[PDB]
Amino acid sequence: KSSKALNEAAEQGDLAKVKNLVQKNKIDLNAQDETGMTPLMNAAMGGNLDIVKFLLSKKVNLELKNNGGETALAFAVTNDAYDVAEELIKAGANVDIIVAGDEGDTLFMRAAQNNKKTAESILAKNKSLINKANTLGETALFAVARYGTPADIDFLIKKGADLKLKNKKGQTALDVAKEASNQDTAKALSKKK
Amino acid sequence: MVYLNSMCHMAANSKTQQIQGDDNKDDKFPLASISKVVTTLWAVDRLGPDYRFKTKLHVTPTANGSYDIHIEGSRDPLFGRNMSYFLISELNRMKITKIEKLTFDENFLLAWLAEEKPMIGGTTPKYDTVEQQASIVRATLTSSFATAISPGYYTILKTKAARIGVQMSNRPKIDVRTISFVKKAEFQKNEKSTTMVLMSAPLKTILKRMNNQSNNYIADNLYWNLGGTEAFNAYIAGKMQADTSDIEFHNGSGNNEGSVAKPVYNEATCEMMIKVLYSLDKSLSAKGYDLSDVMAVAAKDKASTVGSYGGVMAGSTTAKTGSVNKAKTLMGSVSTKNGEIYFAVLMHTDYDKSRSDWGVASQQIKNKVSQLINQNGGPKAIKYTEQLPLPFDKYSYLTKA
Repeated sequence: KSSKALNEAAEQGDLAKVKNLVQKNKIDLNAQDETGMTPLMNAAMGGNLDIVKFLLSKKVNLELKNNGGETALAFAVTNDAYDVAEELIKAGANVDIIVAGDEGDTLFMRAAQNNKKTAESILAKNKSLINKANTLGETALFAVARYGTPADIDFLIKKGADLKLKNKKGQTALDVAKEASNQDTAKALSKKK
Repeated sequence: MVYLNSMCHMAANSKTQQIQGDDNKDDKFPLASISKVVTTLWAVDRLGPDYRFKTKLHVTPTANGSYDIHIEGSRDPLFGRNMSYFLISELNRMKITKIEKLTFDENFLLAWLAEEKPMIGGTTPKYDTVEQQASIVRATLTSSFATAISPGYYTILKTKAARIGVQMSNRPKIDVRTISFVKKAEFQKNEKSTTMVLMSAPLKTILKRMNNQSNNYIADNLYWNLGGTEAFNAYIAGKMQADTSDIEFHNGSGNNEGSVAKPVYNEATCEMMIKVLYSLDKSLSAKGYDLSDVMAVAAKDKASTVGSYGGVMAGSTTAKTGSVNKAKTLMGSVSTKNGEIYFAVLMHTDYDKSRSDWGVASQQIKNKVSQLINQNGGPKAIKYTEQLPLPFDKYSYLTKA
């Protein structure tokens, strides 16, 4: 059975409260609540690194998923808890996962738009994720083409991004840059060889 | 489920000051912690960005080489562990190591974890009697202020302090025998006492820390200090000719003041958020400051909730986040090829049905702000160097009044 009190303390960043419930050890730390959450997911979503470290020391399962299909690592990345994300990746969390939303963005894609260090950590575990497409046929190059910078494009190219991919609408990354009125990435992508 | 409630924007230099956005820009929605930008404006207007909270210590020598000290509080809203460590370092610098009687009044607010989890994101304690507040301050003085200083937390602080030019003791230690509450109206300063002042960092710094962390404790205490909801309603009516239909606050932080059964959230219109940004910018500019002096800068303030706001926002965008059950929000300014543009994005979420909604909404917000930047010629880096906001600075040293 899940503990509502433990899950709340874990999200809120109350480590003392977490230690006072977990060491009493009436709680299965892998038990999931009514929306599929675990303590670890709560700690990750709340960016609570000390609590994540404490739960990792109890050898909790890293790969359980909530109703949105997200593991703790997905919660961390998507809530910009990149210190937590680094901790989870070093602890062996699967990086080949999908974050919530209609697009089915890869974890890598989400990190690529936002935190270079974690994007690099993901690729260090699986080089091919650079070109793994989402449900709509788009890679990180497409996301950065719309909403990123020429430097972001260069980062992705430096990591092996394929320039010729088309999404499920038949669009290239250059096509989507133009469509999103990103003059700087469109100019840059037009010239890439 | 995630969808937009409203988004609006306005160029800072607009001649008409017409706010652009959708048809819901004049409808109230939950703000979550973008509420803190409204509290920031109120504090900047009422106190000024250079205001310092002047905590006074009334110090009297005693027959045995110790001192009696009465703390005349200032309602400093960032007085916890780290300010206490600085105060202890300062007492030691003054050769004060033993305090016989330590007393304090009802304006001495002390919350050890003021800058730490879980107070950053928690329900700020609201003391409904002075006696309740004083009982808890006395307990914190006894169990934290007067006991062995954590070497790890102290050295982290001392290193930060040195980076901003502040000296601290290597081996801080105080002994306190008796601690008690003495109300301001009942305090009788000794003829032999000396009044020393411990000034906070300026308000802008306190605000920067609050808006980097999304610190509920700081925000709620500022709001209460300035008179709470009755005073806020009067302020905003006089400032904006606004009423309850435009903005309805119950606290300074934005978090839920009721239950999960019956929630009570600060709400306002997207238009009101733009007006708040315009007014805050105006008040700061009068003193030579920018929004980046009190609000976090995407990708530059690494120790903020926007430290990983990448893409075209990085280095161009000054913004405050918010997250509650039914909302994910962002407001601030973007610096573009075309100039400074104010924005606010109010999303709907159902975090209680699906905890993944915050992350989904967050990236949708980032993409909407990035689109706004794209449509104004791309980003322009603001002039900004990452700040290190502490509760004290080089003018906080204990000094005779």
